[PDB]
Amino acid sequence: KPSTGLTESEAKEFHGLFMASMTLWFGLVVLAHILSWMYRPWL
Amino acid sequence: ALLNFEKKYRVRGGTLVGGDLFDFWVGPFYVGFFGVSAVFFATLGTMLILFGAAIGPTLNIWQISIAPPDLSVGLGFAPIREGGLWQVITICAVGAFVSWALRQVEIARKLGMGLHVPFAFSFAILAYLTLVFFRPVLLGAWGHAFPYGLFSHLDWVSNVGYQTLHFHYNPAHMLAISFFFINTLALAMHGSLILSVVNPQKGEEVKTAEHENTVFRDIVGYSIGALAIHRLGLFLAINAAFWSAVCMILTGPFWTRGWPEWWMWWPNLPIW
Amino acid sequence: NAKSFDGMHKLWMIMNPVSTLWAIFIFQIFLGLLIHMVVLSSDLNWHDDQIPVGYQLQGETLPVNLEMKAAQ
Amino acid sequence: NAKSFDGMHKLWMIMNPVSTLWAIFIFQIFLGLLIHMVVLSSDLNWHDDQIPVGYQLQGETLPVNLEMKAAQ
Amino acid sequence: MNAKSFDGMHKLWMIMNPVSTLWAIFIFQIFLGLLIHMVVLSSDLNWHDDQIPVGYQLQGETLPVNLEMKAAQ
Amino acid sequence: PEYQNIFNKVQVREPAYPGVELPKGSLPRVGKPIFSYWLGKIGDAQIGPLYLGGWGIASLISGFIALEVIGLNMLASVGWDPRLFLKEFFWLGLEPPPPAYGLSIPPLAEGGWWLIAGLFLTMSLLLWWVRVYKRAKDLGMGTHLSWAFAVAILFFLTLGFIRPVLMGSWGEAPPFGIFPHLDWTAAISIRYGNFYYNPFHGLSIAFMYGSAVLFAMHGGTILAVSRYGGDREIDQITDRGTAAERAMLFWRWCMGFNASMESIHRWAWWFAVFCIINSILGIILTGTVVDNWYLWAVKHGVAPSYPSELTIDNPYLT
Amino acid sequence: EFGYITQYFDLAQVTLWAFWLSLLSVIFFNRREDKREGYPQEAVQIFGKTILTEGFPFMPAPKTFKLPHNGGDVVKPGPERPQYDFKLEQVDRFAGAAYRPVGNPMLAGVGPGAYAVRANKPDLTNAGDPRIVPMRVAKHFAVVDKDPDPRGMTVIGADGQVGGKVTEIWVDRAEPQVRYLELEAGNKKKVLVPIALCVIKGQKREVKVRSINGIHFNDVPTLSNYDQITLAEEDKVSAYYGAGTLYATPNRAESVL
Amino acid sequence: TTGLTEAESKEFHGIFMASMTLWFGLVVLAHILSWLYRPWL
Amino acid sequence: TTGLTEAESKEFHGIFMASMTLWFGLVVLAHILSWLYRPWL
Amino acid sequence: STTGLTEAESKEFHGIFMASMTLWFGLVVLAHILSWLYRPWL
Amino acid sequence: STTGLTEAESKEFHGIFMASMTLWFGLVVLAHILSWLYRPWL
Amino acid sequence: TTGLTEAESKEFHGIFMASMTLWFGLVVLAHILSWLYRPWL
Ligand code: BCL
Ligand code: BCL
Ligand code: BCL
Ligand code: BCL
Ligand code: BCL
Ligand code: BCL
Ligand SMILES: CC(C)=CCC/C(C)=C\CC/C(C)=C/CC/C(C)=C\CC/C(C)=C/CC/C(C)=C/CC/C(C)=C/CC/C(C)=C/CC1=C(C)C(=O)c2ccccc2C1=O
Ligand SMILES: COC(C)(C)CCC/C(C)=C/C=C/C(C)=C/C=C/C(C)=C/C=C/C=C(C)/C=C/C=C(C)/C=C/C=C(\C)CCCC(C)(C)OC
Ligand SMILES: COC(C)(C)CCC/C(C)=C/C=C/C(C)=C/C=C/C(C)=C/C=C\C=C(C)\C=C\C=C(C)\C=C\C=C(/C)CCCC(C)(C)OC
Ligand SMILES: [Ca+2]
Repeated sequence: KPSTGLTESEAKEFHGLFMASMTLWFGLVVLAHILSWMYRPWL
Repeated sequence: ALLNFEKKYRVRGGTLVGGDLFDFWVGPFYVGFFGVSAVFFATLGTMLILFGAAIGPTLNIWQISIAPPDLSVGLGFAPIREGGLWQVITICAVGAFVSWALRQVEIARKLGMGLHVPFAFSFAILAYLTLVFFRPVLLGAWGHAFPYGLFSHLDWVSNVGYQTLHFHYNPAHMLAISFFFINTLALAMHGSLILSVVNPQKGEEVKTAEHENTVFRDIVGYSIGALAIHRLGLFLAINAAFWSAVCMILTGPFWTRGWPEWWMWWPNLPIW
Repeated sequence: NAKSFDGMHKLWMIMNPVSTLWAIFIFQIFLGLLIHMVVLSSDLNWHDDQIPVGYQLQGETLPVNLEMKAAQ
Repeated sequence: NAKSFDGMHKLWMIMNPVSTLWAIFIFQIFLGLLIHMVVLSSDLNWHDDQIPVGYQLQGETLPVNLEMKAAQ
Repeated sequence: MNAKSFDGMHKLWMIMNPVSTLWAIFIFQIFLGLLIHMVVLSSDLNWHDDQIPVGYQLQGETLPVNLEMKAAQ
Repeated sequence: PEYQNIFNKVQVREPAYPGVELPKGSLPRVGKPIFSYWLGKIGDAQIGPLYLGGWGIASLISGFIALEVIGLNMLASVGWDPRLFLKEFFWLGLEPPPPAYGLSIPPLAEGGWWLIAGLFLTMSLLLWWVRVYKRAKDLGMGTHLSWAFAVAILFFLTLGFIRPVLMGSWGEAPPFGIFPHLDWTAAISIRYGNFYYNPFHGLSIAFMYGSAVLFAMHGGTILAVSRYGGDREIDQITDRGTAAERAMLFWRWCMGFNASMESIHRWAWWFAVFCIINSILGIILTGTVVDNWYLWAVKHGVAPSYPSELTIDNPYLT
Repeated sequence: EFGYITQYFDLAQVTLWAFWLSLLSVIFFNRREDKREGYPQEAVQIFGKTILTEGFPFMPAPKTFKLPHNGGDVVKPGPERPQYDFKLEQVDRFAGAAYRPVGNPMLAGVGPGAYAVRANKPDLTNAGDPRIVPMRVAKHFAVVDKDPDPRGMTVIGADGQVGGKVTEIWVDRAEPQVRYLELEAGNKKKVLVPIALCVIKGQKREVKVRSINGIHFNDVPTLSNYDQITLAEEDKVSAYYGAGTLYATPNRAESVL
Repeated sequence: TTGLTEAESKEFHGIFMASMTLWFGLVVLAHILSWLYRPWL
Repeated sequence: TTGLTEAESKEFHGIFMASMTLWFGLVVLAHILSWLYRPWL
Repeated sequence: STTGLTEAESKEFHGIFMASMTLWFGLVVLAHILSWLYRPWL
Repeated sequence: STTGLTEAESKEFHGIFMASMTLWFGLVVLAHILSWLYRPWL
Repeated sequence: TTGLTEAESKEFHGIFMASMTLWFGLVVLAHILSWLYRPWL
């Protein structure tokens, strides 16, 4: 059976920070697209 | 991931440039100085091919084309949109190919073996350099080399061939084709023989070296041997590459008529 | 027809979950790229259709560019 | 006979279940791609038929694009 | 005899492997299915391009909206 | 430098080896084995003995009848002069029937000798097939060499018998010469619009290039670990030593994946056979299904489109 | 009309698809045959734990080789014999770092000096006799004149020093050819050297062995019985000579430029 | 030769014949529909 | 031959048949929609 | 078991797998409704 | 005994082989009668 | 393992963030100059 050696506490910690980082990245993406739509609308 | 037996062979040393700074693995790959170089140049070349497709008329995979300069540029430097992009990419390509060969040399030194594979790769590299460097220099212009595009380098091959009316009668071309054909035949026979000896008729034991010799002596009357067929293989492939390079360095620089007219030296010998 | 899919979870006793996850993710990305490229190569293409306006043509007819092309 | 197929469940005592499952899934995906490509190459094609409207043609005849192309 | 002559037929599976035979039959049937469909599609009996019950590309070329756009050009 | 293992520096002789014992009921082997010093510099020095049974004699009668016919017609084409034969040898040939004769049997000096030579060469190759099969099977080995040989025979019969019959003319087949068969190659490309736009031709070229690549790679790798006993592949397969381990680490580190000492031979087998399979598929469709490969490639979105700048007037339209 | 089109779908198209699918499927089967040696592989995890992984596609089901002369069955993929006892220190603290040998590098069995653990039986001929044997046990062999007989020559060792003298030739009866040279070393032991690591000069009457140094010929592994060699011993001997390509001189593992 | 006894062979044969009959029935039905839609002879 | 007992085979068969029936149901539904939109015969 | 998972672990994995797949398909449906509103293709 | 079959086993096999071949040839004849009725070729 | 303890990681992180911030500052300055010289949007 495949395991990673992380306990459940370590996995919870990693998950917290992973989700925060992904949310911040997607926020920046949305902002870039709002600027691009204001400048050069494509649809 | 490592194989069952891999860990005891992953030691340090054996390098050419760099030293202990680039001596690591990333996954299964070994990196080194030349690994960094190769990936750098491959990435840059690929991205420039893609950009040259972006400024063209289509992004269809079959119809992309980046062309060399005109013949009036000579051996100079062409504008970016009319040939200079081709020159930058053809510098990246050389960098990547040579890096590949030297990385191979580092790996073989670490594992304790001979340098036969990078040496055989050198002849492919030599054929490429003949087509992009040596022949253009002898004829006096970069615009004698081929464009980068599937389907578009084939138009080059076709028209260059018909610049001599019938390119089949080129002598070094005949010799190279002979080697190519014989190489495919030999590879089929070698593959078949080893498979046949370790996968015998149902309910039999694995056969031996005596069986390998006997079968070909029965069919044909001569058997070359288990170590000499590997030699014969290296030989046929290298010779194919070599005579291709010769046949292209002959066409244009040393012969400008039709290729059938060269052969005329034979029936004009004063001995029949 | 209410109890016929009961033991379905025992799928994971013969298929490795991690391998399956990786396979699914890779297949989905490949299919995403493929369908986008198939639709971009048809009449439904949305980057080159010049809607809501053509931008290269818009740049060719700016008054400054027109006046510079005139004096030539 | 209606009761001809009673031992049928014993099929999985001679045929491997996991390999068969994988084979079925892969074959179905390959067949899906193939039939979609065969129908797209015929008169029944639904991406390029310009129904319910042609969009490239629609973009070429917008009044703004027409007025810009006239100024040239 | 003409009715009792196929009695020992079930012993066929004592000399032919059943699993190999099943797989061979299935694979052959799939190959033949693909082949016959392709052979019939390449004849006058073709049913995808016969434009029955209607031609759809031709139907798209003569829609009033497409015709009115092509007239303005 | 270090010894490269390309030539044998020291040679040794023992009495000749007659061969593994055959099943009872077999014919003896013919010939007394001789040794070649020059062949021994690069490989095995023994020549012979040879096995001639029922199928390998019928073959060799067929083949030599065919060769006599081909040679004599080439010689009649210069007026029986052997001096001219040697002088113009690469330009001579035996030519197929004129295409207007269709599939009938033409008179002997207008294509019938071509037909005779083709029939006898065919029979020769099928008898040789049976010989190769039986020779490998009587020693108890797998018959993998017969499968590849069958593929090659099929390509010889496709261009030559099957395609000419499907077209309706024997005059669509190659002649027996050197420059004549090169001319046939060029002409069939010119007539059916550019073989570079035939996709099966592109795929077989992919696999011919790949055969050369793969066999350079394999020949190199086994000569490079022959210091650890790597040239003895059967033992490295049934008891993996350090030669196989180093051989597979080299490729794993270099390009990220590897084969084993037995699997690389399956890659070889397939790369040599797909070349010819695509050869058959590309020739069998030319003329019978597709009439212009360039127009086909244009219809399916494959050919590039150079800029024009000019207008040329087709004088048949004027 | 030069490029008129009648119908888009044709046979060449379908056949090309069929080929794309027939390739793409021999790749599958060959890649599965590739994994009968060395698998399952060992993946190192985030904090050092190692698991066995198997790749894509998965490993095949085991097949059996039946060896001749009651040489046993070999199942593949199957079990493995245990590694011996190599000692190694990692150089940098990450899974992809390299390793250094701990003791004397020549006598450590790591790096180019590693070897495999094979059977302790000799390789056999088709008749049941041992395959690699000295030329006094095989009484029918002879060196072809026209070729330098190496018996008697000296074994200069890559730094100019003398290693010993050649006293025997070891031949291969299944395919007649030379495989090993036997020599008496400086401390009067009998050691072997593979013929593919020897440059033989007939006129100088020397054998140059570029791999190891002259004093290094005293520590080459020895054989049990000198009338035959086993698979294990072949591996040990060859590996010792291969360790010298990187460990003989302290400057050999040290970046040319 | 296959390791099956005579009882196992009888069992396999029963189910094999039933399955083949059902398959051929479906084939006949497909052809009747095709003849009704697009007769070819 | 496959290591499955008769109970395990019965279990697998149950779920296999259920899944295949559901899949064919979805196929039929797709074809009814396609016939309503673009009839091909 | 040939995956090493017990029956409890399999039940757990199955629960979360089905939830995730349902959410993914929901997002796909939403994307297609938007595309139909913008550029209908049938 | 070259094939390992005794004489009884050979008799059995021969019985069923001949029956099967006869049935096959019967079906062939029937197919040709139908074809002659539909599209005579001589 | 990467072998770094928590103190070494803290140290590395400090210097890494400082360096990245300085680099991005220089990038912003280059773009302001380029916009002043040759505006592209
Ligand atoms: C007409 C279209 C617009 C345009 C529309 C968009 C849209 C829409 C987007 C971008 C996005 C990007 N564009 Mg832009 N863009 C245009 C022209 C440019 C030009 C140019 C030479 O013309 C350049 C060089 C760029 C460059 C970029 C990148 C900064 C960014 C993608 C980075 C990435 O792939 O992260 C991959 C890297 C990671 C995931 C790394 C993870 C964390 C690492 C360590 C830090 C990375 C720093 C990151 C690059 C910048 C984040 C902001 C920082 C606070 C400074 N654009 C034109 C004008 N561009 C994307 C974006 O904004 O990202 C938010 C995006 O969605
Ligand atoms: C009308 C045209 C003429 C014709 C005109 C030409 C012309 C013109 C040429 C040939 C050349 C060749 N022709 Mg010709 N040829 C014709 C008919 C034939 C026929 C035939 C059956 O009719 C055959 C069998 C051949 C066979 C051949 C070979 C002898 C030779 C090509 C091999 C080669 O160049 O290797 C050499 C190998 C290379 C150049 C490869 C370079 C490899 C590089 C270093 C590595 C690249 C790696 C890559 C970027 C990495 C991708 C990585 C991904 C991760 C996978 N020709 C017709 C008559 N022919 C070519 C030649 O001889 O050039 C030297 C050549 O230029
Ligand atoms: C005319 C047609 C429309 C169009 C019609 C559609 C339709 C229809 C669909 C998409 C879908 C997608 N489109 Mg779109 N799309 C258009 C133009 C674009 C353009 C562009 C440059 O023009 C881009 C870059 C995209 C990109 C995308 C991706 C976000 C998405 C495919 C995801 C994927 O492959 O997951 C594959 C990878 C995995 C499954 C791995 C696992 C994913 C993990 C769990 C997380 C990834 C999150 C993912 C990126 C979604 C983010 C959602 C969050 C809630 C923010 N489209 C035009 C305008 N597009 C698909 C979609 O929306 O999926 C929901 C979809 O069905
Ligand atoms: C003018 C020509 C007609 C046409 C005339 C015929 C005729 C006549 C026949 C078919 C048959 C088939 N046709 Mg049709 N067919 C047409 C157009 C199509 C189109 C299309 C894209 O246009 C498709 C996708 C199909 C597809 C099919 C397959 C369902 C079937 C081939 C089965 C097979 O190969 O099994 C081979 C594989 C095996 C035997 C492996 C084991 C199969 C197992 C038992 C399960 C498979 C499921 C099975 C295919 C269907 C059962 C579904 C029911 C719910 C039981 N046809 C046109 C309209 N078609 C054949 C058929 O129906 O068989 C009964 C058949 O006789
Ligand atoms: C005129 C032609 C019609 C059309 C006529 C048909 C017909 C008829 C059929 C399809 C079917 C399919 N079509 Mg459609 N289809 C059209 C245009 C499209 C377009 C597009 C870009 O235009 C796409 C992307 C699709 C995509 C699809 C797939 C969803 C599906 C084939 C699935 C498969 O290969 O399973 C093979 C893979 C497996 C078996 C692996 C296991 C699958 C597991 C269980 C999960 C997968 C989810 C499954 C694909 C969808 C069901 C999920 C539901 C939301 C509950 N169609 C046009 C409009 N299409 C087939 C279908 O609906 O299947 C039921 C089908 O019979
Ligand atoms: C004008 C010409 C006629 C025509 C004239 C003939 C004539 C004459 C004959 C055939 C025969 C056959 N024809 Mg017809 N046939 C025509 C058009 C077709 C078309 C089509 C797409 O147009 C197809 C698909 C077929 C297909 C067939 C096969 C069923 C059969 C070949 C069997 C075989 O190859 O044995 C190869 C395999 C074996 C021998 C294996 C041995 C038997 C094994 C155990 C199982 C086989 C089952 C068998 C195929 C089916 C019979 C079962 C019955 C339902 C009882 N014909 C046209 C209309 N055809 C032959 C035949 O019917 O045989 C009796 C035959 O003599
Ligand atoms: C590009 C990119 C985005 C990079 C990001 C990734 C980063 C950051 C770094 C990664 C690190 C590095 C340095 C990676 C470099 C690698 C990269 C990226 C690309 C290279 C991959 C590459 C060139 C692959 C080409 C593979 C192909 C097409 C091979 C052709 C030949 C072929 C089909 C061979 C199959 C048969 C095989 C496996 C032969 C090998 C083989 C042979 C020949 C034997 O003789 C032998 C004898 C005994 C035992 C084993 C063997 C054996 O395995
Ligand atoms: C022991 O306990 C355990 C652990 C085993 C318990 C486990 C049980 C579990 C979890 C079981 C789960 C089982 C599952 C999920 C089963 C799913 C089964 C399915 C979905 C089966 C589907 C079968 C579908 C088939 C076989 C369709 C075949 C179609 C064919 C052969 C059609 C071919 C069409 C052709 C040839 C024509 C081509 C048309 C054209 C025009 C392209 O031709 C050229
Ligand atoms: C002077 O010389 C003497 C007489 C002393 C002998 C010396 C022999 C010499 C020097 C020979 C030189 C030979 C050379 C150079 C030969 C060159 C050969 C080449 C390169 C040939 C290349 C291609 C030819 C091919 C592919 C031919 C294919 C033909 C086929 C497949 C024929 C099929 C015909 C059949 C199966 C027959 C059907 C007939 C029938 C009766 C059924 O029709 C109804
Ligand atoms: Ca539409």
